[PDB]
Amino acid sequence: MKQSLCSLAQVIRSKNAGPYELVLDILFKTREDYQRVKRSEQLTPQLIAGLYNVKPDFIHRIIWFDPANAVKIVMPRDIISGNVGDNDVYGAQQHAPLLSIEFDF
Amino acid sequence: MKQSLCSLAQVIRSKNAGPYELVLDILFKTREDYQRVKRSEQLTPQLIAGLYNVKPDFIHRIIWFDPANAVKIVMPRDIISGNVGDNDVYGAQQHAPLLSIEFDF
Amino acid sequence: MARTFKILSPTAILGYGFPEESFRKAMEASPDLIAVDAGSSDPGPHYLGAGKPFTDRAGVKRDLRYMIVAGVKNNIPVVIGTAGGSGAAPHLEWCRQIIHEIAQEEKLSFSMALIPSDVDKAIVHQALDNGKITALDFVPELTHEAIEESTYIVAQMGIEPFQRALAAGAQVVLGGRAYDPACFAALPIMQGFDEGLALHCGKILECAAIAATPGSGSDCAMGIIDDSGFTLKAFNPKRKFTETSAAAHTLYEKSDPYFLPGPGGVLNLKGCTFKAVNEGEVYVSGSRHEATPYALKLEGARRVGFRCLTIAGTRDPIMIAGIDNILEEVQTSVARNLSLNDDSIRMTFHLYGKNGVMGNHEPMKTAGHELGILLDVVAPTQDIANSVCSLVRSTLLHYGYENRIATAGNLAFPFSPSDIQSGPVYEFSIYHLIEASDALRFDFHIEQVTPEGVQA
Amino acid sequence: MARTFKILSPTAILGYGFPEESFRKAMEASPDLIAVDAGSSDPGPHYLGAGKPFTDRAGVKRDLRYMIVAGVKNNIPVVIGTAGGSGAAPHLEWCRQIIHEIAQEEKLSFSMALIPSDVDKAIVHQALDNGKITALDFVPELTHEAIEESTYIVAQMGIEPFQRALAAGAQVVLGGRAYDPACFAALPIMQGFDEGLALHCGKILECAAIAATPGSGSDCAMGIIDDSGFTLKAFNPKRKFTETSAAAHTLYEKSDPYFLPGPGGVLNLKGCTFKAVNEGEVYVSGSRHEATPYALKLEGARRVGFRCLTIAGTRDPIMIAGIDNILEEVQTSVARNLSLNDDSIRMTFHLYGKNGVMGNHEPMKTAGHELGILLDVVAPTQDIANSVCSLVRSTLLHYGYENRIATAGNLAFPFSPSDIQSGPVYEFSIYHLIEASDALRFDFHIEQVTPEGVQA
Ligand SMILES: Nc1ncnc2c1ncn2[C@@H]1O[C@H](COP(=O)(O)OP(=O)(O)O)[C@@H](O)[C@H]1O
Ligand SMILES: Nc1ncnc2c1ncn2[C@@H]1O[C@H](COP(=O)(O)OP(=O)(O)O)[C@@H](O)[C@H]1O
Ligand SMILES: [Cl-]
Ligand SMILES: [Mg+2]
Ligand SMILES: [Mg+2]
Ligand SMILES: [Mg+2]
Ligand SMILES: [Mg+2]
Repeated sequence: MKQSLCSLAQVIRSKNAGPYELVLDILFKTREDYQRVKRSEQLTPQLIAGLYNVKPDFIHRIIWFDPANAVKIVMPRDIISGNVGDNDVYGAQQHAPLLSIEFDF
Repeated sequence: MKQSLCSLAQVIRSKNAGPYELVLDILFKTREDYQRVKRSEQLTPQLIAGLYNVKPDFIHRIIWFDPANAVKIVMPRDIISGNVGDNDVYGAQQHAPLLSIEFDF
Repeated sequence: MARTFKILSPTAILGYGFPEESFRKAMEASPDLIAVDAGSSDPGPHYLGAGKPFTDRAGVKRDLRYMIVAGVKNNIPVVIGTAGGSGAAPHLEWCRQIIHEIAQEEKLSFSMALIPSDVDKAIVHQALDNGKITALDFVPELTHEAIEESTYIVAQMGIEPFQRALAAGAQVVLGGRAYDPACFAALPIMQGFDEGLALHCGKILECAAIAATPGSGSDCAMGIIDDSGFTLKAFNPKRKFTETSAAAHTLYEKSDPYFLPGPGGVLNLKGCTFKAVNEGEVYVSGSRHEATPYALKLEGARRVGFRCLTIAGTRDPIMIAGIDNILEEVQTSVARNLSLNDDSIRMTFHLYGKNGVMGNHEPMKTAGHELGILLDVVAPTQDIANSVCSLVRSTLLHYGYENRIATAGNLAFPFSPSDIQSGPVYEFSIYHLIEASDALRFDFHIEQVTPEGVQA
Repeated sequence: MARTFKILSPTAILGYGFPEESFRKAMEASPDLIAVDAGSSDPGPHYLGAGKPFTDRAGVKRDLRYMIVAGVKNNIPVVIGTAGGSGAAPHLEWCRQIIHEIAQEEKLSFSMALIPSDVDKAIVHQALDNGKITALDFVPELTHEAIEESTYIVAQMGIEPFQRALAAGAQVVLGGRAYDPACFAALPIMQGFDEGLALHCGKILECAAIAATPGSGSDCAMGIIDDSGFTLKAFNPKRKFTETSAAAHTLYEKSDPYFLPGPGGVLNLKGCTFKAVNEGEVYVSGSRHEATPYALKLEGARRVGFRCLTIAGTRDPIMIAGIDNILEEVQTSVARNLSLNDDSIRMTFHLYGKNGVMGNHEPMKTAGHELGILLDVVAPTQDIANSVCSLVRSTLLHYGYENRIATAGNLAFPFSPSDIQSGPVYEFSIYHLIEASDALRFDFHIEQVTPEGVQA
């Protein structure tokens, strides 16, 4: 069987990092779960890009923050916060695609 | 034989009749089908009231307009058009419960 | 009368527009009358109460340019009911100024009749005490306080005021609040065509091509009245009149399709027939009219407070599933923080995607993957409405609901600023019949419009 | 010499509120500083650009009354960053007047420092030409035109201006736009506490109880800095700090949790640790601060047009299924009817219940039973935005979509009027670093507030 991200994470969320960037934070329930996800090499830009309907090179960084058993995904907002046509000025409700993630482990 | 109202009706709609009343119009493609529905006595205030989550006595009138092969259901609006708390000032999108109606012929 | 009378209705409400080609083709049919409804009560009480149009000035001016140029060029009267959306004095003056601008831009000169429908409060007060007011179905009993606290009060005129203006030679007739069929029917009736058929034809034409199929609120229709019935047609190959579309519009917005009441009588449609004719046209026959003691319907609205609102989406399934309780907890939190002890503050939520349209009557009890959360606060002052709306917004934004995993914020706002001050809120206060009297007579005034303004 | 420094953060943004009991319990801990963030760029560019608050005046006043009464009564400094939501000159003045009113009503006298953050356009023009401007990640290169067309331009101050005001004796420090951790860290740093610990503590405290769990934008938090770390606590038995909640707020709103840049240096968090201690508290250690050449972040916005919007639901499954094509056809109709010819007229739809929140990134491709249709038009003038929005609204209301059976109208409006004019629209225009210079030095000025005002 596969392990869902939801079963492993305490926090799965989005927010702006300034008007030009969207960050996704995942904080894991335990260090062991964080290390097994990190070791698996399954949380890739290709995976995130496909979930968000963006090209992999649109994902700017995936940062593995060891002190907090956390991963931060950073991508460019394709609509600057507050620009005409925006959907989410604060960048606060863009996390849902991450909820479908399952790890093959 | 179960037969859906949708398969028989050219028009199924709501609109205000002034600020205080909601009317539901059902117009049939054929006189043959209108008469079959009318003579079946299955389109009752009890049926409509249950579909709309109101008491049978809330239904004011069901009017069988033979020259148009049409039936009109009349109810008071429980929120006067434009009152604080309204959901549909023109009364234009209150028809959906009728779409589930099935007759037995 | 003799042979036929052709009525062109260009659009459902003046200002909604229409294809230029449809209007051109309609004019090639040589109408005897260009008539249009310019207003309605459906858009709610704000427009009458605040004296504002629900239609667009540029749209109204655009549509009227076509109509007035055509009417004046071909000696066809142009008749408009419920000028300016609601047909009170400010709505009538608003449309009158548009027409002056058209005459100055197109270098036209014509006579224009204005027919106000405003009713002074003293007349209504006196009629109430004299037993001459009757509430319509489900309308509360009128009180003196309701009269006094209303703003503009108007009466829906019937055919007779239009006829007097037309008989005096008016080339354009700009009526205040009017019974919709009367705009269309007044002229053919004074020329000898049957009152029942003319009024029924006016009813079916009242929204132009909404009576055709597929419908449009922005396309032309014509009724051709003869001595035995009337023929209905559109001027767009994409649209047709059918027995169902024409009968649908007889039922449109009425509480009894057999009996349509208005000022001076009731249309009795028990003996009607709708019959497809030609290609894409319908012939209607058998309509009749029953005179009644003459009475007029009054409309009025009153101010009830001020509104501030915000809109924002949520995409989180835990928040969506728990949303009803979350909103209750947010309201409790705000009441405590601002020490709100006012029963006259009203907070309303619309949860689009679950029950925003039907409220308690929505049959589906579960939302999908997304909700649009619309919040509005109505309070006695704009400042209070703003304060409550702002605190609900920021409290909901960061509310720590049970099992939350998306912990940086709960709401996707489309706009900066997130809160929108929408201003005064009105509610209907008068919707009542009044017995006709000399004091309620609608009198016309004709002015001569020229390219340089009104000329004495 | 004190071995600990206690910082009370009352609420996430000044004005968001907090339970009176939480603040009372926090004061019992005898803080050495009451500090709060009053502003943010997250609410979007309207607030800086138009000079307006995203918080509520009554809410800000309610919150400040607790804080200033407590600070003056206990000789505890009160430090506020990004006064008035955005921290430009009008926002600073707005918050300043609120404080004067509190002093009058509470019969208090105290010294207050004002630290403006406004930057004259000439300084930014000169810095651009001199090569002293750097764009942050993904920000467009700055141009002279963008500088000239912005309105208020502000620089985010660091600890140093706060420290100078505090050293001068100010009991209340009201700073303009400011780096959020600096509000909290300035005082302990000048008292000798570790820069890294103090700034990291300020970062975790920047939103008060958003760093606790369950979180709240409207609840209090305290950080206690000692010689070896800092401890975080809440004051609500329903909330607590956990290792995850505190670390989450280290990540909150940042592009790289290992390196948090600000004016004068970078917080290097590679060595940080989070340790649950006692009951519902967390001890944080290992934070390091590394100096960098001093630069300030500038913020600025420019007006791009004017907006009018409408909101309405649809409940019909045929309309919902075909909505995307319907909206394209409605826009085409309106453009032809109004003869539209300006690519600057932008019509935006949000379909709540389908893709209102995520747009083209929404993974779910099918709506449910209901949509909330939010339409907004941004145009070069308010009159054009109002006119296009009106025609889109009435055209969509009566559009004859394929296979339509609900033929009397397509939209459920919650409000009268249906259209809401929302006014000028701004977009960010400056989000760039500028090298420090004498001309960019922040000045403070102290005034003596009394119940009668500020003399002279
Ligand atoms: N004199 C009257 N007597 C009775 N009912 C009237 C009278 N005048 C108006 N009404 C009522 O008000 C309605 C007005 O409809 P209409 O003129 O089509 O207005 P709208 O512009 O709002 O569509 C009529 O259908 C009828 O119910
Ligand atoms: N001097 C600076 N050098 C580099 N980046 C800066 C500087 N000042 C501000 N920033 C950036 O701007 C952000 C401002 O964050 P913060 O002060 O918390 O603002 P907000 O009030 O918008 O929450 C920082 O996290 C950083 O990304
Ligand atoms: Cl303008
Ligand atoms: Mg009308
Ligand atoms: Mg009508
Ligand atoms: Mg801030
Ligand atoms: Mg911040």
